[PDB]
Amino acid sequence: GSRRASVGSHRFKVYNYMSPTFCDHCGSLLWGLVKQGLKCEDCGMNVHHKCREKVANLCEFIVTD
Amino acid sequence: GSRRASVGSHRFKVYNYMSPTFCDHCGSLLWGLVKQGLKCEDCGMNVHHKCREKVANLCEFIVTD
Ligand SMILES: [Zn+2]
Ligand SMILES: [Zn+2]
Ligand SMILES: [Zn+2]
Ligand SMILES: [Zn+2]
Repeated sequence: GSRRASVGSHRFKVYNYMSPTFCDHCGSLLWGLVKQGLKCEDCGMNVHHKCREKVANLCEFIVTD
Repeated sequence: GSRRASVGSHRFKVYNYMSPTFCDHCGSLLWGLVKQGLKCEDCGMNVHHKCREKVANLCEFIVTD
């Protein structure tokens, strides 16, 4: 037996955060009131623009739907 | 880059084939006119009852939605 997972590479898009949000890579605040970072459209990971190139491309999540 | 795949184990359910259909494992006809075998609800693999025991559990398909 195994979980069903969606497995691919991240699909980051510039995101406008409405609440103070931290970088899931480095832990620092996503500064600004708009376009503060990128959110993966698939798994929800949030990263600074500068951290996009520091994260592994692997993007997985468990599918419950 | 990479494709995105849905990955898990097969989820077979007895299926009523409306046209002559073959076992995706062994190649022999799924005999009869109803409940001839099982179809994986995730990837569509068709198997005889007896072949359910023989196939690898791995179930993957490319997501195009
Ligand atoms: Zn992702
Ligand atoms: Zn960061
Ligand atoms: Zn399957
Ligand atoms: Zn068979």
